[PDB]
Amino acid sequence: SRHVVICGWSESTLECLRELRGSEVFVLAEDENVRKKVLRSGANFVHGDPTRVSDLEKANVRGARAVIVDLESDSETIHCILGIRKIDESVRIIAEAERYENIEQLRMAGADQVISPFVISGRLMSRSIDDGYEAMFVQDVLAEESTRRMVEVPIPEGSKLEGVSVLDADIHDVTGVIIIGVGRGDELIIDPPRDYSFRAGDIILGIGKPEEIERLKNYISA
Amino acid sequence: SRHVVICGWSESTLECLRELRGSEVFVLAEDENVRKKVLRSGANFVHGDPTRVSDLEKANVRGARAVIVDLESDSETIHCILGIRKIDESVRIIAEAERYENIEQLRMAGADQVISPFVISGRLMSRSIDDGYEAMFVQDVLAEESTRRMVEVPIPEGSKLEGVSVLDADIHDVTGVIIIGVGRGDELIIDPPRDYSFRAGDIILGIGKPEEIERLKNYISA
Amino acid sequence: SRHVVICGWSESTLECLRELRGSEVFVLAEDENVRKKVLRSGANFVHGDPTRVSDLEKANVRGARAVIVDLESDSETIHCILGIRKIDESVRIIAEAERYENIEQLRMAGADQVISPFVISGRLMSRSIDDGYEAMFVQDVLAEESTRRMVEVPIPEGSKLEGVSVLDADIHDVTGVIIIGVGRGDELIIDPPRDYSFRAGDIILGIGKPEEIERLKNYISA
Amino acid sequence: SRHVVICGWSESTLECLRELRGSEVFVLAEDENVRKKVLRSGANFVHGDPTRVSDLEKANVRGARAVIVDLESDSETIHCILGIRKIDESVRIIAEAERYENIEQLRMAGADQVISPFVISGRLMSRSIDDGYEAMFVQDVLAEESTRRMVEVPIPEGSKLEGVSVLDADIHDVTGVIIIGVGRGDELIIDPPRDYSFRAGDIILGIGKPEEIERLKNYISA
Amino acid sequence: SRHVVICGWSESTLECLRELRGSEVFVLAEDENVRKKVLRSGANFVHGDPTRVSDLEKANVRGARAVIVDLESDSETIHCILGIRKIDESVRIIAEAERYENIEQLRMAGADQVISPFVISGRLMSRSIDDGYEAMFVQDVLAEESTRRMVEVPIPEGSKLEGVSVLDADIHDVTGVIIIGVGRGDELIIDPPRDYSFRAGDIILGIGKPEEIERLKNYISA
Amino acid sequence: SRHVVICGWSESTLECLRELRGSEVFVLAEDENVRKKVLRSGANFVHGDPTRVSDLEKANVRGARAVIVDLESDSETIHCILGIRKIDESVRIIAEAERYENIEQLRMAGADQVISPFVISGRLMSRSIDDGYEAMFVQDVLAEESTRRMVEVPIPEGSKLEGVSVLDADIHDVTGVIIIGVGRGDELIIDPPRDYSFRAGDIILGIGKPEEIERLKNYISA
Amino acid sequence: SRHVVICGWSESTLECLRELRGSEVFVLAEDENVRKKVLRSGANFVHGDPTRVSDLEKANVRGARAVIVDLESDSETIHCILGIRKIDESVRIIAEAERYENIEQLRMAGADQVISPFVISGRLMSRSIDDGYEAMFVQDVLAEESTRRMVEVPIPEGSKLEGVSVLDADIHDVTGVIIIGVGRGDELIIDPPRDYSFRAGDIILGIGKPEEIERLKNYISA
Amino acid sequence: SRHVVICGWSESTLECLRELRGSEVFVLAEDENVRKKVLRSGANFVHGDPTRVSDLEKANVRGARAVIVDLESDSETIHCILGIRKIDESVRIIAEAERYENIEQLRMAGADQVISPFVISGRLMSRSIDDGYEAMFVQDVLAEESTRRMVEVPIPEGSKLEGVSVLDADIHDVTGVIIIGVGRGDELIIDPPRDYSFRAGDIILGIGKPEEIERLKNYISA
Ligand SMILES: [Ca+2]
Ligand SMILES: [Ca+2]
Ligand SMILES: [Ca+2]
Ligand SMILES: [Ca+2]
Ligand SMILES: [Ca+2]
Ligand SMILES: [Ca+2]
Ligand SMILES: [Ca+2]
Ligand SMILES: [Ca+2]
Ligand SMILES: [Ca+2]
Ligand SMILES: [Ca+2]
Ligand SMILES: [Ca+2]
Ligand SMILES: [Ca+2]
Ligand SMILES: [Ca+2]
Ligand SMILES: [Ca+2]
Ligand SMILES: [Ca+2]
Ligand SMILES: [Ca+2]
Ligand SMILES: [Ca+2]
Ligand SMILES: [Ca+2]
Ligand SMILES: [Ca+2]
Ligand SMILES: [Ca+2]
Ligand SMILES: [Ca+2]
Ligand SMILES: [Ca+2]
Ligand SMILES: [Ca+2]
Ligand SMILES: [Ca+2]
Repeated sequence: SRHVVICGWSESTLECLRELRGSEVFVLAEDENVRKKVLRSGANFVHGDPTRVSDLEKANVRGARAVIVDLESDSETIHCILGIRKIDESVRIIAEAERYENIEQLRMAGADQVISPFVISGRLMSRSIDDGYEAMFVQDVLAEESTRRMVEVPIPEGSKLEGVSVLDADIHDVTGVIIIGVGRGDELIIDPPRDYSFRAGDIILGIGKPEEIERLKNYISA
Repeated sequence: SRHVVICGWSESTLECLRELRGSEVFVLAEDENVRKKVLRSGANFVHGDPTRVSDLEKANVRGARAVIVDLESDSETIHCILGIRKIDESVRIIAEAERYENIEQLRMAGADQVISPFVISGRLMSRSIDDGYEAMFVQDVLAEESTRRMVEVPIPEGSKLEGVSVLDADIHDVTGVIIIGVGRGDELIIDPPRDYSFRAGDIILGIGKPEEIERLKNYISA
Repeated sequence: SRHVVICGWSESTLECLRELRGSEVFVLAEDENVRKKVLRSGANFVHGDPTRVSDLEKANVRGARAVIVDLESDSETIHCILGIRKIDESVRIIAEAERYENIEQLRMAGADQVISPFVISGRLMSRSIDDGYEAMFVQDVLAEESTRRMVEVPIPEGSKLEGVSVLDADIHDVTGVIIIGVGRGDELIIDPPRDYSFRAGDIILGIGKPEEIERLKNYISA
Repeated sequence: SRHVVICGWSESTLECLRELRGSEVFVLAEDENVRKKVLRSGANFVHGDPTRVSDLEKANVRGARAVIVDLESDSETIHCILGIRKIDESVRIIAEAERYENIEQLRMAGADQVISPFVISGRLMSRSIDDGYEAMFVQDVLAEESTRRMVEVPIPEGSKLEGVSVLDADIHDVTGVIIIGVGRGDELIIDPPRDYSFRAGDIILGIGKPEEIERLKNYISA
Repeated sequence: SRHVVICGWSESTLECLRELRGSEVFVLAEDENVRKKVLRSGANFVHGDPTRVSDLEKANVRGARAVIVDLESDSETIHCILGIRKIDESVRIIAEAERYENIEQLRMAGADQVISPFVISGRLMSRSIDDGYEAMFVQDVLAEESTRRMVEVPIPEGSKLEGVSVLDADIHDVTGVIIIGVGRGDELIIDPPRDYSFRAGDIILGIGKPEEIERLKNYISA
Repeated sequence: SRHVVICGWSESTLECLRELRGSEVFVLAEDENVRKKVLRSGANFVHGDPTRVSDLEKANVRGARAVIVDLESDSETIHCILGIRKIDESVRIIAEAERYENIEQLRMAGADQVISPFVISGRLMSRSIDDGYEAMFVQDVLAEESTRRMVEVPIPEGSKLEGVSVLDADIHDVTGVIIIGVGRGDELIIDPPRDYSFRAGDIILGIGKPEEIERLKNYISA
Repeated sequence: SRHVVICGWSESTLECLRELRGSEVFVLAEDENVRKKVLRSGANFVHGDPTRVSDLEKANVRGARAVIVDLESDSETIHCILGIRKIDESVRIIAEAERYENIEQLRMAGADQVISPFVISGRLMSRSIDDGYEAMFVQDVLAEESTRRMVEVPIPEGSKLEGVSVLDADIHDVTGVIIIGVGRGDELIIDPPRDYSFRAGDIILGIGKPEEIERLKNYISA
Repeated sequence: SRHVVICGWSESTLECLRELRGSEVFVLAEDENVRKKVLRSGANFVHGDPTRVSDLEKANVRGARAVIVDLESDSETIHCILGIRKIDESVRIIAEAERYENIEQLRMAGADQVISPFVISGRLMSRSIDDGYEAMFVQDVLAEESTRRMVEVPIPEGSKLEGVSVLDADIHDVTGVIIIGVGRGDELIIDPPRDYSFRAGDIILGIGKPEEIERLKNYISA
């Protein structure tokens, strides 16, 4: 597919570059001494300032399919998002929020999805006082080393499940995939009710072993 | 319950102190210029160095029920964890990893739950290039304002589900919650197979509306 | 009159606080080492982070008649303007642009007047290679010590100059005030054409000696 | 004509190098990582220390027609001005003042014109509290995009205007330009009184449309 | 035997590398400007970070017979000890403590022996106020130049000394060595009482002339 | 007794001030940020530069019974010893060597006892590769908490052991004190030969339990 | 006489303040921790910044008879010299040059005597490789404790040497001093030729015992 | 001749290296980034620590004809002088004193000549208050650009002046050289008395023009 631009170099973008092996990744950062670690991670390095529109352009923000923005502070992230939305109004921007108060300003500035690692970490630290099964669940289903994988299985056009409710479908009973939520557009319904009718173009968010994912994919086929 | 000691002050401890309303919190940090934001958040401030054992015994580590260690570096976090393990060996420690490679070191040092926010943030960044329902699910089920709540419902002794298999139970059709994992002790089995059988002391990790949570709590009772 | 809030401490805010003798000024800055030099100039100091919304609500942004934003970078200035515009949708914001590319973004964020000192400095530097009369003019008319003064005289409702053109009024021969512009709302017409007709509510931007300014104010009266 | 030397690199010199396109410009600065920016702005780069006389002689200060000094502080600017005056006592130096109190010392060191941007910025931010017509006037007549330009015409020898007063000449009623100042040598008389008689050699500072500029040039001919 | 790894470089490791001549020594340190000193002291140099598990595995920690950790602080030393214990749980670690209070935490992290030089230095400087015979004793029996050496002999299996008390054995009157301690495993009994019976496996710590050392070795034979 | 002067503040001087409870200690150091930690240990602080002779005369070097010199480098230690020896030619100086090459220069400059902690640390590091009984012995006998104590017992004038050899005296069987050396003046004979005869004025350096030390003091009395 | 102001504090100002006993000295420096050593040396301390004009007028630059400028860098020295020349244009400035190339800049800035100690020290170092009588002469004639004194004996009006040539005078055989130079105004003629003739106002620079100085003062009198 | 070793890099050694052009000069310093300026000054660079005896030796201190020692502080200079006197007891050491109190310790440590630039500068600054002819004299006769040169002219064996007094010689009357002093061994007599008898092996210290130096050299010949 098309290339991916990463604005800023930190630990979040380091793990994102670890899971994005194979694709074309350009890294735009100010430090000249991070070129060796960007190239050892298998990505191209572009020396520049990510808040400038000229240097933003140099990294080919127009032709990218997603831009990942993680700079030093929230103000620089909002400024870089405003620059990218000045250049291209249709590209996908994924941003990282350091404070909880700035998620609304990051969404109004033009980010297509805002991720808050300190809010997630604070909620997991507050929830792991009694016993930490939520943090174990999150950190184990995000890893590509366990047996159960959380995948998005799209509903094709003309499928066998067009218009059927969740109760009559029985996806967990046949396929063995735990259906934790179903998504439409930019919205997600976690634990969907029983009178929810499936529509064409939906995204099923599920957890299961890979042969269960194959049986689910063969079950919802055209 | 007892009180909670927090070593270090950051954004993660801000969100943890937000969701810790109703308890007694002692914050131990070296900066004196965080006393105003600690005392506004409903916590006591104890000035000292968290890596030092006398300043740890100032903050009542012994009578605590959990200690949260979020310091600046992983070296300081390991040093503070060993300082806590000097004083009380059986207290619960929830640590935070800055880098991914130090998770095994933080577990060998004595932490009971290691929460790495940047690995979670990078994995939610790279899984949102196409569509971001996974990041929305993760950030939605942890917030205590939405409709669906991720809870831990323990199976009591003398239950009607003791020895009953999960295929014989079929909890989602009767009660309406999604049994996404069953844990006992330190281990968590995500998406358990149908030949798993419950016992007394197992913890059920599930997602549902609070009416469904009350139906599940009344379903597993004697 | 109401008070003025100044975000950030720099040289521009120092000169602005010099020319603001008589008013009530609140200064919101992050450094505590500037408390003496803020208090020496006749302004009350408010310690806080100006890009944070709570520290903006500390300094009474709502009851202010103008907010002067001049922080260390353009990203922080855009973030502070967004934070003020979250609070008061109708307050007047005067901002300072560090780059020429950011003037339109500081205006889209919500500033009413964006003043770029580096662009004016570069354009007065390049216009001084032969003979610097432009820089001498600009730096002489703004100083409140010289003989000629650049003022704004509004046209009262019911003035004798209603409907009169700038050719038929002949302001320079009667009063002595050099008419370099006529303003209406957020628009200024420098060197207005002779067919431009005056209306009540207009602002006349002119240069003249103070006796000539008083003769102009007596001339355009009802 | 000859070349222009620029000692230092900042936003002021960047906008000055924007306005000085087509000419031959040498930029002398310490950082070698600005060479690509100096070349992309159309200027030759000379690596060295601006306060040192050897690197000043490397950058061809002797044959220059103007040197523009904009360094990090006022001590380095004064040191550079004294070095240039050691090399060439007759070249023109345009200096930039960081602080307001160092202007007379920069003039004593040898600068032919001192442009203080933060003083202008503070005075415009102070005058823009009520309504900002002064900042609009300055940033509109300096920007080479709008219709009215602030230009200078010299009075040639034996002109029709030699020895006539401004009340007898009546420049604005015939030509259409607004006479804001007329200056001789290194002085400037803003808003000259009616008894001021013109002499050959004076430079007329005016504002008008370009057709009025050509009419003014055709009127003041010999 | 095998090789010896040294993590860090200081005066302690320099004198240790002086005493460890003839063996095979790898030195792992961050500065690349110590390579000539490591090679001139007769040891191979490995460039890298001692707290990182990758650079620890680069320096052959697995096949080592002892690793000596002497880093800049106690946090880095504890981090390095935990990294080595992640690689090899059975190798011997000799650590150095900077501060006195971190000794038990360095022992908890995994060090087989902690040598605190500044505690010994402070106690010798405190004991040397009246007359300094203790510092003379320590710095004379450790220095391999004087006549009396502090050596260890092991008691072989089935010896003539197996099961006899020290009052019955009378080592100093026959052999001429001064028995200052006899230790088993990881303990040491300095000045053992008369009812202490020897057993096969104990190590006898003594001070004497080398002819007395050979007489002691010939006396305790099987 | 008189007072003790300590030049420089470090870890060695901190432990020396720990073991000096009861005496009058003056600490001469250059940093003012150590005043609390000097005063907390029971020592009066004197701010000054220890390598300067006037600040040495401030802290009453002449009336002191010992001066402990431990500065940041060996050059400053040699300079401080020269400055003290300018003032008092007969005071006792205890110095700390950072390098092995500088012990003879610190002794030629005028120190009475030079204690090198890094050489002892390196020699105990290299003697712990197999089994560390030497380091355990050295760090156990110097601590004033353990069971056995390394003491100095002087021979009074007119003692019963005058003229008696170390073989005929038989100190270990009568008293229990392990005789590891006999000192006379600035000389120590570790493991003295059996033909060595005692004289009045000798110092016996021994190890033993405190009851055995009192039995030795009763045995060698007149 | 009048008072002397000293800008900056270093070792040169220490020796200058030692030889300035009997006068009134005001020391102006930014550090507050030099007040004790300034007040011990018989001088007044004025806290302030020597490059600032208000802190210069605090230290009474106007009524002074000489100002000594020895700051940290040559940029700061030039800035302070121009600050002094703002206030009193005719006062005597004795400056100090850190580097050799800034001597012409320090003279152009307004200093009346520039003293470069490192050029003198390097020239006395390189002229002492064979034998060092030149360094001994330079360091001996400046010390006011030796036998021979370098003085300035002015020739009064109405003298017996007015118009008399130096060959006709032959001052060394009559009075005993060595006439090593005769200066008038700013110029100094070292080793004058025999056709030089004296005038009224010439200063004789000579070396001799104070008896010979009194004989020279009585020889040139009327 | 033989080579010259310079310990440390500063401005004094820079001017010393400027006047020592042609000879073999080795520069021993710790900074690795001064190699380019040492090589551009025409001298060989040796990377090392000048206070270490091993690195001192590497620079071939034994075969040198003079060592010039100018380090950061006086303690390092005394330490390097003690190291050089440990290596070679006959080489010539020229040292630089930063404080006046340490000249005696630098001479006792083994320096053959000690130069104090701050004492010279303080005495010249104190002597230049009235008018600065002493500083002009010193700084002009040390320079190799004026007409008068201060040279050392040795007295040969069997000369015409063996045994003659200063009065009968009349060196200034014949040769024109001002004889300011005569030196023997390590002593200098400035302004020698009239009954001083010349001896073979003396050094005459004189000022004059070069043809006067030639006439003096021909006058005192064998
Ligand atoms: Ca981040
Ligand atoms: Ca839980
Ligand atoms: Ca399943
Ligand atoms: Ca953190
Ligand atoms: Ca996805
Ligand atoms: Ca449900
Ligand atoms: Ca600004
Ligand atoms: Ca112009
Ligand atoms: Ca007028
Ligand atoms: Ca600038
Ligand atoms: Ca206005
Ligand atoms: Ca016009
Ligand atoms: Ca160490
Ligand atoms: Ca003792
Ligand atoms: Ca023996
Ligand atoms: Ca030390
Ligand atoms: Ca051993
Ligand atoms: Ca015993
Ligand atoms: Ca200086
Ligand atoms: Ca010489
Ligand atoms: Ca004489
Ligand atoms: Ca020096
Ligand atoms: Ca004088
Ligand atoms: Ca002559």
